[PDB]
Amino acid sequence: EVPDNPPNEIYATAQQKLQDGNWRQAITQLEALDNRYPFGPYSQQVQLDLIYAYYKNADLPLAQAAIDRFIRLNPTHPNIDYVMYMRGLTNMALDDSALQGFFGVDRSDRDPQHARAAFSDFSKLVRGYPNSQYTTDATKRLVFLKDRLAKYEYSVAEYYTERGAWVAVVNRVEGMLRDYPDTQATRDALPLMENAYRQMQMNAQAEKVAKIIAANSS
Amino acid sequence: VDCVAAVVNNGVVLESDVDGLMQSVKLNAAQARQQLPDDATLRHQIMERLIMDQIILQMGQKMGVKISDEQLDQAIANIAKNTYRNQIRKEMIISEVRNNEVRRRITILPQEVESLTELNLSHILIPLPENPTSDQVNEAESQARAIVDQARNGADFGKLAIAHSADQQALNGGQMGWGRIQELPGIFAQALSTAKKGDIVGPIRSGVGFHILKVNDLDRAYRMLMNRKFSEEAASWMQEQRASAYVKILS
Amino acid sequence: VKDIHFEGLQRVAVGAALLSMPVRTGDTVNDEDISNTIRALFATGNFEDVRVLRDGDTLLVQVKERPTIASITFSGNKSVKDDMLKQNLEASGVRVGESLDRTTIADIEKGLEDFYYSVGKYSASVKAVVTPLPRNRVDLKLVFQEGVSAEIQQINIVGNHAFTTDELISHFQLRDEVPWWNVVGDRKYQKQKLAGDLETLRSYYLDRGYARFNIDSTQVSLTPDKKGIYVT
Amino acid sequence: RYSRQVSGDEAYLEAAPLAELHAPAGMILPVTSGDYAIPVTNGSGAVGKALDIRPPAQPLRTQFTGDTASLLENGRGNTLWPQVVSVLQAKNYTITQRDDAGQTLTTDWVQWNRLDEDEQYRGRYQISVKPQGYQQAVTVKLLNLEQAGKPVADAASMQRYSTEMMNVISAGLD
Amino acid sequence: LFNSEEDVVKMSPLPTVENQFTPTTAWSTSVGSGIGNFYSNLHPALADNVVYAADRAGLVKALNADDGKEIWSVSLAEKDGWFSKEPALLSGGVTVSGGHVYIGSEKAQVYALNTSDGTVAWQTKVAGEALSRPVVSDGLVLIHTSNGQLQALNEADGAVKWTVNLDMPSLSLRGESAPTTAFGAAVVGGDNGRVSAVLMEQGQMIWQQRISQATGSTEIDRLSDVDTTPVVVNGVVFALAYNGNLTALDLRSGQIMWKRELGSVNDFIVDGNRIYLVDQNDRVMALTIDGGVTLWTQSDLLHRLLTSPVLYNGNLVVGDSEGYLHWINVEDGRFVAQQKVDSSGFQTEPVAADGKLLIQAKDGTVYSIT
Repeated sequence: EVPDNPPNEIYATAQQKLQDGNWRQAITQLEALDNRYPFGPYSQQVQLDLIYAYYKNADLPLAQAAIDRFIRLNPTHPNIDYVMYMRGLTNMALDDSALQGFFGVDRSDRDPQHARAAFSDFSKLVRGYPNSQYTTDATKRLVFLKDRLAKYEYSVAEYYTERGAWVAVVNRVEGMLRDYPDTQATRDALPLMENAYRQMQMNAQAEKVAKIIAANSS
Repeated sequence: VDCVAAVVNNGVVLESDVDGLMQSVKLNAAQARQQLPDDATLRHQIMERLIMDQIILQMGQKMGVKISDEQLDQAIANIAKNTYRNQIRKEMIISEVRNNEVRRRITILPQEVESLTELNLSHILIPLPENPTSDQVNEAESQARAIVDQARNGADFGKLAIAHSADQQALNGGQMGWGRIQELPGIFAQALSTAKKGDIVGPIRSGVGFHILKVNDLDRAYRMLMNRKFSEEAASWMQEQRASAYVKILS
Repeated sequence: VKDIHFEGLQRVAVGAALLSMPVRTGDTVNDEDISNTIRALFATGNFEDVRVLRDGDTLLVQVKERPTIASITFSGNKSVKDDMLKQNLEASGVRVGESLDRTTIADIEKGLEDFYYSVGKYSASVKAVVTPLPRNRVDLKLVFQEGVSAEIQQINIVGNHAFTTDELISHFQLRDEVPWWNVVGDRKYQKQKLAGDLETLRSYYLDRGYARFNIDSTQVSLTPDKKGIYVT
Repeated sequence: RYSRQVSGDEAYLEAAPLAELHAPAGMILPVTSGDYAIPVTNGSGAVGKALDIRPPAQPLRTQFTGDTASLLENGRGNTLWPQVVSVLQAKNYTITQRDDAGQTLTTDWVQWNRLDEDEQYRGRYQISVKPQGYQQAVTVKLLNLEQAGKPVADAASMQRYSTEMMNVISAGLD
Repeated sequence: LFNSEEDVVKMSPLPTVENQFTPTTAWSTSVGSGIGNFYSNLHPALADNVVYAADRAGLVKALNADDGKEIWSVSLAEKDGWFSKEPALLSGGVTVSGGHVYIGSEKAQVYALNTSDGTVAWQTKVAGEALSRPVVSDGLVLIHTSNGQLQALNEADGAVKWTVNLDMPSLSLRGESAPTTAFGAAVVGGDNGRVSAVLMEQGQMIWQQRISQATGSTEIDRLSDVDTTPVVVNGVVFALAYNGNLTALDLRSGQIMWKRELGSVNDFIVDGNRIYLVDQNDRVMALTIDGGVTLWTQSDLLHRLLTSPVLYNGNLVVGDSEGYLHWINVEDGRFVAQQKVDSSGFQTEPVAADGKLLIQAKDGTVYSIT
């Protein structure tokens, strides 16, 4: 298929096809020259290009594989902040269906396992590299993820209120308080806690949570 | 133009070394009155000698613990009555590993299980591999018959010994000095019974190859047996080592 | 020394080539020294043919470059997958993109023979084909010959005075014979199936109150033909 | 465009700020795990579609420390400057205003980078003054203000690109 | 049927015939069916001008020599088990002693029969399934089972006089080794790779020697078991392993003299000073006994699945899986004749007790070659 050509022109056509925007043959030639010469000086830049290519075409599992490979081979590459940011970005964008956003139903109570991992990745980036090019975007996205997780937690607690399993709702809102005592979801869910304590007539703490709610009413 | 004459595993077979070998053998023949054979197959014989030297050198030089040199100086001083000195040491280190490795392979029982004159004789070896790859034994027998007949007819001996032999002593005519009937391999009792000084002795069958023997002349038991034993097991070991090797001609 | 330069350095760093050999510039040149440095050229083994040639003008050295693998293919592997063979050669330091060690070819072949030793193909032969490529590269053809694999001749349970042998063999997984009118399985012995079959047999006796029953031993025997397998 | 921006979703920018929960008198708030804890950092980061999601250009003596392009051990380092002049006269066909040779200081003019990606022509001037740092005759480029589309924009990402154009070519031929 | 699913294996071509003198089949007398594609050592016996043979089915034939006359036959199949028609499954090579015959089965039962009448002497249970031919000596008989237990049975009536335990590795070959007797001592080779000399009449083991190569390139295969029958002559014992070490030593617990890297499972023949054998990979080698050095080697045929060679009237004779039978000159390994005698094939070792040669066809009947 693709002839064994010097790395010079194969990389040159890689760059110019990528600049064109055609991505199928772009990833094809990138993987070809990556397999052929896993020793050249291109390797760092080849893989940094290939991760971007996999992300843009939405081949996300393969992007995650390649990004794990890259992190493994050079854990202290001088410009690893970009690849960590891309890790977080792919992981977050994998949590979209592109049809429930058409109809406007909010995916705040679906499977929140990709959101958590994206949060961990963004947090790791902001911890390690607070002086790089990807700080403010990371903070904004990370706030968004925190609010989404809070929304999911409130969804589960609200359902257990409808069912009437008050120990479960007590524990869930307590976990809310310990883990996300900063979002709007917990502020809305405190009344569920007071209702729960009033249900089993453990009201002695119901007035305590009543003060908790009332103090920050405004 | 000291190029590489052959490809031999890791090392190389060069041209200056074969030049030195030819020079040494020819000057020794000039001194020792040995006939100077025509350099038609002498080139290839010296090349084969150097190739087997390199292979036996790779098997053992990388291992063992070299050798001292003051004893070499003393020995060469006794034998008297920086290019030259280089080959003097290599033949000791190559024989050291050779002398050692052959002893490791062969085990010795006490001599008393074996119960209890000196003759000059030459030897010629026809290299036959583990199995006749090209049925060499078929031609080997024809060549052996022809050469033993020519030995009877009255041809000179240095030429015949040099011609197409294979062992290390072959360069100097293959003479083994003085041996008695019990230092020679266990296959020549009948040959020494049916021999005389200067007459024909038929070629003998063996795994390594046929052997042409010409009668050039006419505590102890341990060396009595050790000589002949050493002979056969060293010959078999060198043949096997050569066979399991990768050598490519370059020219 | 006036001028030094090497041929065939398509991939070779000149610095390494000069640093490996002893003489660099400004030393006496005679036959023994040049021969010694020629030997030192092959010291790394990264060459296939380097030589010195007689000239009255300065110095010149001829060098031939070791080929580097471009690809590997495994034609003839009917019953196995190419990717596992690729991993096997990966482990053996025969990763694609390395100098083709012609010395090791027999070892590579023998290692693949030991690889088929696992599956059960014992009379197999593997051959290597070396195709040079432009830029002085090499491609490898791995020709596999899986001749005939092991076959179970007969399963022989010995020592029993309650159940016939066939009534017991009928409920194993491995078979010694199959009906001529039906093709649903083969006699392909596997090391794992033995333990499962022994468990099955132990259950078969012990479920009907043969509590003391136990295995004396098991025996797997190969005929010196690599086609017959006997089990006792 | 689909070339230099994040995926099309942009609804996270309007994220409601976090209002920390006050503790009423007489009781306190439970312990925080800290697994989901947000730190504070410096701003001035491109957000939304403004952020340039494009793999960085690794130079291929290849100095990559920002504007630092001081490539230096070859004893023929002087002739590299006319060898660079070969790149100027030919190759890019660019020229230098004050190209000293004995001082080995070349003032190459502003170029015009345009390689797809809807990229406005970029005018980058470098200080091609050749030093002798830690080696034989070194060569250096020290960039300055770069015009591009705007009057002059000197974002951190673009500076890596502008230096790269010369870094790729100069290492490419010389 | 499955041979079509697989590509044909490689086999060496047949050499030239040049049949200098042509013997023929003296008589094609029939002995039941053959053993077929089952690996067993069930060669017939020559005794006082009659022959004794058997088949896996259980039929046992006593036949007149010099002609294909069938003196009598006995159906020794199982007639008392679960169905009274069970397969006899006989594998142990026949043995003759006095007027009695000993036969072994792959069913842990050894059968003694009385000659000249077809009468059954007795039956005996032996540990493990018997595969090695019985050896009779000193009013006793010895059997090597494929379980690791050498066993002795009283000749007169049959009784477990003693046993000796042997070690067995996991994936050994067939434990088909027949011990030989000398001066009250029985010498044998087990599948462990170590030969053993044992004092008779109590089971006291005398000495054991290790005869094997290194651990090989791997653990898979590279088997080191010994099954060929050790040969004692001039008070000297020869043994030979699978990968192989030609181990010759002195009978009086004496130690090895020399070792060589040759292995086989087919028996060798020692005559005068010469050793003659066919090894694994089926090459035929002749050596000496003073030092055991190789005299000559022949590999014209390779992997042809030969038999144990047998001397005959001055030259060696070897069978083939194809049914070819080759005469090898004592000197030079030159051929003498190639006999396409049977199409079924030759598997079991021959017998040359007298000037008459008898050989069993693996899937057919016995044949007498002149």
